[PDB]
Amino acid sequence: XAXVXAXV
Amino acid sequence: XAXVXAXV
DNA sequence: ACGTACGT
DNA sequence: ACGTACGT
Ligand SMILES: *C(=O)c1cnc2ccccc2n1
Ligand SMILES: *C(=O)c1cnc2ccccc2n1
Ligand SMILES: *C(=O)c1cnc2ccccc2n1
Ligand SMILES: *C(=O)c1cnc2ccccc2n1
Ligand SMILES: [Mn+2]
Ligand SMILES: [Mn+2]
Repeated sequence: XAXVXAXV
Repeated sequence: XAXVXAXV
């Protein structure tokens, strides 16, 4: 759920 | 992510 | 269930 | 002169 590199 | 010239 | 982020 | 960055 976090988006820092994918943002699921 | 390394920073040795840009640091991203 | 998911990888993005640069230049001296 | 090289890899760090999170939870809905
Ligand atoms: C977001 O909160 C989140 C948490 N755990 C994960 C595990 C695997 C893929 C994506 C995920 N996203
Ligand atoms: C994004 O591509 C990405 C990859 N790995 C991680 C590990 C820990 C926190 C955040 C991350 N983000
Ligand atoms: C940092 O770990 C890192 C890794 N690969 C990259 C590629 C392109 C721009 C920035 C990057 N940063
Ligand atoms: C910084 O500007 C920079 C440019 N190219 C590189 C190549 C290899 C290692 C580190 C680098 N840093
Ligand atoms: Mn991963
Ligand atoms: Mn987790």
